[PDB]
Amino acid sequence: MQTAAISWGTTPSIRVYTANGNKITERCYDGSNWYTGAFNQAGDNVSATCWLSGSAVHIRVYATSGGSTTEWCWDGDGWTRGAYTGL
Amino acid sequence: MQTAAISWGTTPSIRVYTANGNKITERCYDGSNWYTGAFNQAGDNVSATCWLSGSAVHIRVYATSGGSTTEWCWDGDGWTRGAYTGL
Amino acid sequence: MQTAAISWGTTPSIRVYTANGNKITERCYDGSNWYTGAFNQAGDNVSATCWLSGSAVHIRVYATSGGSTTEWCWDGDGWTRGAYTGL
Ligand SMILES: C[C@@H]1O[C@H]2Oc3ccc(CC(=O)NCCCO)cc3S[C@H]2[C@H](O)[C@@H]1O
Ligand SMILES: C[C@@H]1O[C@H]2Oc3ccc(CC(=O)NCCCO)cc3S[C@H]2[C@H](O)[C@@H]1O
Repeated sequence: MQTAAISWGTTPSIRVYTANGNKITERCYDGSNWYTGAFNQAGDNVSATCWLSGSAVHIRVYATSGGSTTEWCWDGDGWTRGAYTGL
Repeated sequence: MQTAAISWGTTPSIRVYTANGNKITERCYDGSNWYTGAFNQAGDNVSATCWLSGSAVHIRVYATSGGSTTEWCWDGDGWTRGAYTGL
Repeated sequence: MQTAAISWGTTPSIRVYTANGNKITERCYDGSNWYTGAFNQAGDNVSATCWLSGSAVHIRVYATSGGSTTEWCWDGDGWTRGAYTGL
């Protein structure tokens, strides 16, 4: 089982991505309880990065299954596929 | 052997967590020598994130042993168990 | 195959490091196309962190081959070795 972690803001918000048995899922903290997020994509390995534009968070999740990495994007309104390609 | 890296400030401070044979340990840089930090917990996989409240650092380490992730918290005065749970 | 991701600035810039078959490479984004960066070092495991000095980026990549981690540094003038040692 393999994790990636990100955080942002003053609360802060935390997102932990877990790769287990070719599935990546998301646990979320926003200052109250941990909860399961919307992110569900295939992968045996994950890494993640985020930034703020004002108060709006932007997340990029790099999901790898075998020899292929797909980027998944949060920009305020659902997970969308990004334009990232490997070597 | 697997690592996680975080940094903060402009010095910078860096922490590198290393999972080796089910033990996670911490190496630290604050502007002079690398040194062994107080973090010592079980795990074969590690991720970490951090934030600053003014000058005070807050670190969260996600230590995974098998199919269980535990969150470890630095808030200025020792490593404490965090409230994180998985799915 | 294993990745590490970092980002900085408002654009933002992103760097994704991929460990594949004991080789770590780098895919870069700066606001248009994804492109291949200069990073090329050995490892089966990678972590990375970055910070700004003003708006100029400093990157540290932790490349692990078997039992030992080597730090690689970007400070604006090519990839250089760092002084990191383990336990
Ligand atoms: C932050 C960086 O972004 C990218 O920027 C450059 C800049 C220069 C070069 C050429 C070179 O090596 N000359 C520099 C010094 C030679 O003494 C390549 C890259 S690619 C990629 C870097 O790897 C790294 O991510
Ligand atoms: C943030 C840091 O950036 C770099 O900083 C320095 C500074 C001084 C030296 C030479 C020295 O005086 N002692 C190092 C010999 C210890 O055995 C080397 C480095 S490399 C790299 C650091 O590791 C770390 O990333």
